[PDB]
Amino acid sequence: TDMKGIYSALLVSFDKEGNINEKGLRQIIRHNIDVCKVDGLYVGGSTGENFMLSTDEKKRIFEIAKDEVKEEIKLIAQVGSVNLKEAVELAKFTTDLGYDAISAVTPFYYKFDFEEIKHYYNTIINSVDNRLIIYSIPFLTGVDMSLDQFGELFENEKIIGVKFTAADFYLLERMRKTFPNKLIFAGFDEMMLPATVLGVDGAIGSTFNVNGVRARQIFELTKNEKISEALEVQHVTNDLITDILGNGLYQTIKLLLEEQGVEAGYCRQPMKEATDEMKSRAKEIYRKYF
Amino acid sequence: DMKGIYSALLVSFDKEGNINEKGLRQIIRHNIDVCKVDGLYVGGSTGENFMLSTDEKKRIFEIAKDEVKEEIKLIAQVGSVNLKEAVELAKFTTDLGYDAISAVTPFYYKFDFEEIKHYYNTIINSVDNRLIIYSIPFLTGVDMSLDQFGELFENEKIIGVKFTAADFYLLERMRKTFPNKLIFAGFDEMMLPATVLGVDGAIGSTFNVNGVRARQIFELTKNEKISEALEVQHVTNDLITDILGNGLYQTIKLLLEEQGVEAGYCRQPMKEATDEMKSRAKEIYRKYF
Amino acid sequence: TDMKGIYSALLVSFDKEGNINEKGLRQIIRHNIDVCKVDGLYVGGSTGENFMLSTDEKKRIFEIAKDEVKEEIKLIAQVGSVNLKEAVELAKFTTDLGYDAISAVTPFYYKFDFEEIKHYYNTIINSVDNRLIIYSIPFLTGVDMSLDQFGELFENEKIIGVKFTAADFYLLERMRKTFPNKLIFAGFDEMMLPATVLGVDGAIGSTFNVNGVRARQIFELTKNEKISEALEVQHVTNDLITDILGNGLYQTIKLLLEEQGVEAGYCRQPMKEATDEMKSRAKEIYRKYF
Amino acid sequence: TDMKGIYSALLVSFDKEGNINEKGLRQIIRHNIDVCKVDGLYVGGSTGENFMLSTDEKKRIFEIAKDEVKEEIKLIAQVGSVNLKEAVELAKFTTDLGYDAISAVTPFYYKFDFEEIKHYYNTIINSVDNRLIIYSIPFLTGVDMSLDQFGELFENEKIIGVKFTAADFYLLERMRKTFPNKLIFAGFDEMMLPATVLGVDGAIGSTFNVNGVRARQIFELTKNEKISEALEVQHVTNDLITDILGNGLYQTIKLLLEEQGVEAGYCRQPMKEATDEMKSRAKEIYRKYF
Ligand SMILES: CC(=O)N[C@H](C=O)[C@@H](O)[C@H](O)[C@H](O)CO
Repeated sequence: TDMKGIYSALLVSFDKEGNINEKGLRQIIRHNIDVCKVDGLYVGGSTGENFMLSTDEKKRIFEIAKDEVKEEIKLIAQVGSVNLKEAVELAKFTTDLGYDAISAVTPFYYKFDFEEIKHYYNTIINSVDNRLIIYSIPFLTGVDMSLDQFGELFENEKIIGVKFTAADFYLLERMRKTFPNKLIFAGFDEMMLPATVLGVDGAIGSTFNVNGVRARQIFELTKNEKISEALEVQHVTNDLITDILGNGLYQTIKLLLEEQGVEAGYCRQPMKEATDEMKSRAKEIYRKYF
Repeated sequence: DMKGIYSALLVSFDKEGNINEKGLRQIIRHNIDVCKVDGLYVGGSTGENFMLSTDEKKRIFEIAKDEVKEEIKLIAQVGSVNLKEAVELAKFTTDLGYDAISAVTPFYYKFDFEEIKHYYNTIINSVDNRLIIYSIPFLTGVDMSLDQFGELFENEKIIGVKFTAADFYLLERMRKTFPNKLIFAGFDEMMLPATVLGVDGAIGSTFNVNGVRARQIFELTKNEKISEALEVQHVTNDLITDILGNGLYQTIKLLLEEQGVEAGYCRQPMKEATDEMKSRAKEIYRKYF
Repeated sequence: TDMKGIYSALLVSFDKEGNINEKGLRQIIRHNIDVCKVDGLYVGGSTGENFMLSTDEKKRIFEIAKDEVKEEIKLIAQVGSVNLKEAVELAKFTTDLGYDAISAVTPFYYKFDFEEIKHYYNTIINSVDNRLIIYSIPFLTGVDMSLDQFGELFENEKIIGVKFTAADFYLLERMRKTFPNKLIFAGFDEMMLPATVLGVDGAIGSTFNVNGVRARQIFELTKNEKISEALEVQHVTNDLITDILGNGLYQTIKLLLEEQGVEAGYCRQPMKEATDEMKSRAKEIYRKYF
Repeated sequence: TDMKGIYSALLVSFDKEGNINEKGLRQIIRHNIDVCKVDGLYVGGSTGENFMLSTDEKKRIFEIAKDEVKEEIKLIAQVGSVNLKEAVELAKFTTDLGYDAISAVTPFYYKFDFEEIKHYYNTIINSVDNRLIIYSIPFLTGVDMSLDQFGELFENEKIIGVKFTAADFYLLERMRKTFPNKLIFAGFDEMMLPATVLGVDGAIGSTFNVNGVRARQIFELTKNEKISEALEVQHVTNDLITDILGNGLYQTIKLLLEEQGVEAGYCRQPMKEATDEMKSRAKEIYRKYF
């Protein structure tokens, strides 16, 4: 399966008790496919509140997404974890479900050296008949890998690409040039335009759950070299992202979906519950950009 | 009373990464009988806690309690990015008889102060126990202020904090401002300066093998024998430096193995000790023990 | 004078004793005008090793630059430093010499709050009849200005722009959209293409002293929407920048200039004199990209 | 001259326009000697606002300090800066004046490596018949050298010590143990007690300009192992430092001096001036601790 394209980092619906709301999750999935019209879904990433869930919950979500999607669009499973045993188990689980590729965040919390990180990735991908995408996001893990390290990881032909969610466009350009045969995904929604001109093969973002159409436009307009128009869409997109971040990122995106009849529900505690003020702000945000 | 020296309990894992109960019980016995610490801090970073499944975490808590019984004090670190898991673990360890629980600041996601406060309140209000705050900016990237620490202490069931910041200015301020809260030093290599500033004890990974020297540092300081305490800290830091340069958790386990304690391996992706690491560990053992 | 365009952050020539080489300095200047074809020069910047020079040396440099350039190209004078009195004196000196605009880096070393930084800029520009460009460079200063703070500075109609040398494209995009009437200069040579797509009004770079032609191609191809081409020029540019950084930034740029027929000379101590290995490496870099 | 003990990082008095106020400087000096009774003065440091001054001004201050002090107490001259040429010049000037030792901060702004930092220190000390103390400042310069390099620097027998103005107590302890034959000075006023417990040979602080008596008590009492007694003094001193820090460090220390008849004058812009409110607050601090 060709993995290039726009992927929404799937959000998950939870009830007030923190339990998964399958009805709501399937509505979020339907929204992304039918309305946002994205090329695929990145399941189990940060946006899905993955690291706040139990292994059983992660697996349940993986099942629901595969089931609801069927074979309509591509699916990437983020199976990374500080627990390498769990990562391998999730890798096998998602591979057996039929996910088109897997992805793994660099092991965090503890301070692993490159030899250990390489062991982590190889152990995961060598345990399954699938393809792996490296997930960096130095912003949250604190793990900043160099070009030569990535080059050593890319040694493995099953490690087909990387999701770069760092603000280093120098390294991004260097990776594009050095690894012309690997896939490079942008993970920073508010910087999609400058990433696309550097040659990324697609994008994976949390805001695509509600802004998938514009996000696709920024990408396609740039590939068509209509930079002026692409910039304008990025400007509008960033006005939206700025308002969302100021009102609480995940809570606001979920409230935007609720406005459209998608029961995205609550966020997992300790992520705060939306106040009446955040709710009112969400409505104004919706009226301004949708 | 919870004051004193606590070893952040290391766990014995085998080649496959599985818990080795026999080895774990030997590590516990070594800490009590040889290191002579006042208690164990179970489920912390040192125990490789965050690389484990909830089931394994629970087994370790039960084994530790069973082996220790009432011999020394026990604090269970139940913190997690998964608040539901933390609550389950807080209840489980409270039912087991743990003297207190502790919780690292939720990490990975960037939670604001309001959310961190809810996190802590949710955990301790769920059980009939007492809570110690675990603040480790070095691994989590979260550093609070004196004012914030104050709002948290509004919950009477939060009785203290494990300090792991190199900011002794903050430590000095907190000691005088909250003389009724427990403050634990979490940086083995800076135990002496922490003790002179009033910490009520220490929680460290190196005490698994260096508990006697750790106690001397603490007690000498309390008795104003600062010069002698500094010398013990010098030798202790020579050891800590060798261990850090040779692989922290792996080397402590090798040092225990040298004494017949089956401490075993660390869970992958933490590397297995190479031959060079094993040889170095023998040199280290000969020089400091 | 319209200040849009490509500016070379002028390097200065020094002998082995660390004394200014006037002929060399004039050759660098002439090289930028006649060979690099830049729109102007940014004099007194970090690249000119400004902060390692005495106030009198700074003045001689400003005089030589103006005398040599005359009116052929535009001139921007960086007059900032930790010493404000010196800054105000230099703003006067350069304004009287006829510099088209002045620039001022955020005061560093000490931790000045925003009010102090704001007064620093107003004091400087209000002291003369000129226009000022802000110079952030958070990479070497540690000062991180927010969008709102930039808005406070831009209140002064004489503060016409900013040299953005921080790799935060989110803030850059926000700046472009929020201040459409101000000039925004890119200060990251290795990220020229992505910055240009975000609408910058030009670029001020240290590598333009030897790579002015490609820099212009990147900027112009981009403005013409020929992105595939721009990316290829940026790839070669970054291969060069990568080699330069690995061999010693300033030393290698001067050695490259030497190979271009310019007596760039030595860097001032404690910046190391190029070793034999560095010298043969610089010549390899020369044969490779020039 | 043995250089152990308490040293006030000499504050400098300036007039409205920022020019040196020699009458105020000599009064500050006399205060440090006669009232604070310090072991010596550290001239040309950050506290002296040195890095906001020109070479000529730095020279005048060194002359003023030497002339006013005569031989009553020890003097250390900080001659470091980004410009090595100025450093050597000041090292010679100061040695001719009879300063007991010189000090040099690690060159900042630019990102120098160890080899260059080494050449910098050796060049300075090999040029004069004096002794050198290394100045770190990891907080303002961002230079955090390791134990192995410091060891290399100390290979030169005329490099007698180092000034630790960073709370890294692990490195401090390592330095003490590794170099029992070198001097180590604590540069963090609020943590001089735990630093003394770790074996420092003295302290260099900005608050000693007005709190030299308590500072000496803390140092000596801790040296004598009278911890509980040293702690009592540290309790009050840190309450004092907290009030000073909250009202404006340099401004408040100068206001506390004025309360005692010392015309400490202004601070050098862009540093904010002392307001009526800061004056009122400083008066309360004065009544509470003096
Ligand atoms: C190892 C290193 O520090 N850099 C890598 C080159 O080898 C790449 O990441 C690029 O050179 C990059 O520009 C700097 O990291």
